[PDB]
Amino acid sequence: QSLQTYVTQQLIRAAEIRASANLAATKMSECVLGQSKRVDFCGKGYHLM
Amino acid sequence: NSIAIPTNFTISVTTEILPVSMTKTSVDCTMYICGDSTECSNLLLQYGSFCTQLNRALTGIAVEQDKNTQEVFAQVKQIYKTPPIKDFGGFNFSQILPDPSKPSKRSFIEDLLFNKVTKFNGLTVLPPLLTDEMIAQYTSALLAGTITSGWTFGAGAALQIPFAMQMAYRFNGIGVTQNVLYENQKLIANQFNSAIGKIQDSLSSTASALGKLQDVVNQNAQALNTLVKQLSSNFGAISSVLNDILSRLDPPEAEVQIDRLITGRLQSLQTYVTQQLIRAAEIRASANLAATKMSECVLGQSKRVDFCGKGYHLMSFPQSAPHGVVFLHVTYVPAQEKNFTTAPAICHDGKAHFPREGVFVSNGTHWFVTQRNFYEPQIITTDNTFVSGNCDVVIGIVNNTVYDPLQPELDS
Amino acid sequence: NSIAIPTNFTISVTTEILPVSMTKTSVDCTMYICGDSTECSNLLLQYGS
Amino acid sequence: NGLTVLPPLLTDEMIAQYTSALLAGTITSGWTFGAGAALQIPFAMQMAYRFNGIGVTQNVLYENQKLIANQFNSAIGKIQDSLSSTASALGKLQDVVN
Amino acid sequence: YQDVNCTEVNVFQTRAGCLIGAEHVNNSYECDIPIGAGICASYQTSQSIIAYTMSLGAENSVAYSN
Ligand SMILES: *[C@@H]1O[C@H](CO)[C@@H](O[C@@H]2O[C@H](CO)[C@@H](O)[C@H](O)[C@H]2NC(C)=O)[C@H](O)[C@H]1NC(C)=O
Ligand SMILES: *[C@@H]1O[C@H](CO)[C@@H](O[C@@H]2O[C@H](CO)[C@@H](O)[C@H](O)[C@H]2NC(C)=O)[C@H](O)[C@H]1NC(C)=O
Ligand SMILES: *[C@@H]1O[C@H](CO)[C@@H](O[C@@H]2O[C@H](CO)[C@@H](O)[C@H](O)[C@H]2NC(C)=O)[C@H](O)[C@H]1NC(C)=O
Ligand SMILES: *[C@@H]1O[C@H](CO)[C@@H](O)[C@H](O)[C@H]1NC(C)=O
Repeated sequence: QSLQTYVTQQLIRAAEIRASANLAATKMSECVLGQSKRVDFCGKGYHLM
Repeated sequence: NSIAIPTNFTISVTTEILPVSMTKTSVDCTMYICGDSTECSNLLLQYGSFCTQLNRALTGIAVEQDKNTQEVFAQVKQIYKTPPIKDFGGFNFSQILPDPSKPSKRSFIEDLLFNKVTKFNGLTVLPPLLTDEMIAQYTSALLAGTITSGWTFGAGAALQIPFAMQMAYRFNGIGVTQNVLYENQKLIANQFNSAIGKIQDSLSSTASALGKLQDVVNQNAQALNTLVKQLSSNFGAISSVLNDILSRLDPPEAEVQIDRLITGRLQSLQTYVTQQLIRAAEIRASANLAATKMSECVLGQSKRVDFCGKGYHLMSFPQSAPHGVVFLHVTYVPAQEKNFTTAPAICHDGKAHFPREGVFVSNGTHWFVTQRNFYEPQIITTDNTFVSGNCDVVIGIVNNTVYDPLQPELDS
Repeated sequence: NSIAIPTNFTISVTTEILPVSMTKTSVDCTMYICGDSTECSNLLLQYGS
Repeated sequence: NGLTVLPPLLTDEMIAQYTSALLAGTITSGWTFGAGAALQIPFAMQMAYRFNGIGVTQNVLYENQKLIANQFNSAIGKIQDSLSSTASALGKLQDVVN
Repeated sequence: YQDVNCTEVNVFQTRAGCLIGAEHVNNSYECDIPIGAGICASYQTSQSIIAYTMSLGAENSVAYSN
């Protein structure tokens, strides 16, 4: 029961990191490989690079 | 002072595959734990709502699976259909449009997708609300809309537009002047038609192409097989078979052996349900992404980089798949390039001239102004450039001449 | 009848920090639940998968 | 006690080749290495392109090019002062590790 | 009655199981109560519970020309 508790916490924590990896991958694709028209996506200001 | 400007392009089509739904399983927690046993059921009741709250959790998953499907595909208020005459400017869509000769009006490509992706313990499977036929009708409507009305059907009414003109807008949207499309319309249509044929060859031969959907099926199958196999475990009891305990022991002793099985089997369901809830969240996130793409990829045109495939997005077409959606993303990719000498500005009479659009380039002897995404050199004129400031400010400014179209009209 | 037009700019570099992965832990559960014990391992097998 | 920590497939030296590739692409070629093969463009012409992206007329770059270069260089300087002084800036990554 | 043929039990046959006490309607209307495999049910005409194959939307040929 104490191992299932760890693994369940890690599965939910891995979904929390996976949604952050997909947000980092999206910011890599739109901010680094591009220039974003999305407001406040790349911090305060009009995004340059 | 060197810029590479593409002189040619290729239209490529890529396939992006996303899960939308998962099998709507349903488990009868009482039948699973205490199948056809009154003695066991009465003991199970001592655990209160532990049984029925699992039935609730699985129901919640089953319901959102229809929500996921509906949000991804039912984005069109009407069912649009293409005309009997396929006059789409040379663009052949016959492999993505529905085939009238089939028992289910799916496209050739959709059939390929469906042909690649593949008890009595209280475990049952509920059907989806939207059948494969209904999904096919939605992708057909979205596709017919995309082809005959561009993005207007997304915003409001489907407004007919010649396909070639629709593509002209799609080109302007990526920074390529519309004359490029018309001048190269035959090339573009041929590249498109060839790209689709390549999609079929890939899908028909590469089983791994649909791994994202096959994996969902496999994970759910594994979860159920694991759950069923747990019924064979003793969990400390004299036997995994409930009837063998009851047929051998009097209640004062049978109840002890049964409690051992109930704890193990109840724990087994809780493990299963928890995994299904977590997995369902993953599918939901994928479905949300798919729905986002449908709106911002199929119904519109994406300015978001690599959101709708690598390259400059033009248009996309949805295709259905088992428990998912497949997008064919049509993109513009620069194909061939040349090395040009460049400059940020040109001096004329001491005035600094900058391009309104495009860049200044030099072939080694003459300066031209041309679009960044395609080489199409033009004479530098006052109608191509604008003036701001003078030659003493801009770093790297070069000397040339700027033609004034008015001069010869007044000169003659 | 009044518009404010900014006469200058200030180029700002803002750090955004994102998790992208987490520690790839893995646990031999049969060692954690029963460590070097045959008697315990045989009992743990009664719990199936 | 049966616990282990598996290594990442990408070593922190390979991650640093990928961020250097993304970055040497970004600097020499702008967005074009995301669309196709990298197309070189001078950095004073790449920022002039990004100024048109925010709707600022690109001569606002060239007429201010030293001021803009100096504000970029000075703003990168503040990043070192922040990250050197203030260990709590990394709060998300240290939270995940904790 | 999910996954039961109507021989193991007004009656309407569905891929989702055996519906009882819902009046099958040949028309199609927008989903109200979802029964599964397309069928959706509502309380409509004198009133009764009907069951029907769902409308996906108003069908429309876009007047496309070259
Ligand atoms: C742009 O590239 C295409 C090929 O992708 C060129 O079209 C080919 O031209 C050769 C002759 O040189 C033919 O043998 C091929 O069959 C053509 N292919 C297709 C698909 O038409 C096109 O001419 C190039 N355009 C420019 C301006 O260079
Ligand atoms: C679109 O492409 C298909 C091929 O995928 C064309 O259909 C073929 O037509 C030839 C005759 O020219 C037949 O011999 C083939 O057997 C047909 N194949 C299939 C799969 O139907 C179709 O004619 C093209 N349409 C347009 C408008 O160009
Ligand atoms: C671009 O053309 C201008 C003239 O239109 C050049 O200006 C000359 O600069 C030299 C060096 O200071 C002076 O000695 C000449 O008297 C200037 N000429 C005139 C007419 O004023 C300028 O140097 C040229 N730039 C380049 C890069 O060729
Ligand atoms: C541009 O010049 C470089 C010089 O290193 C050369 O390698 C490259 O192939 C040239 N590009 C074209 C398109 O000729």
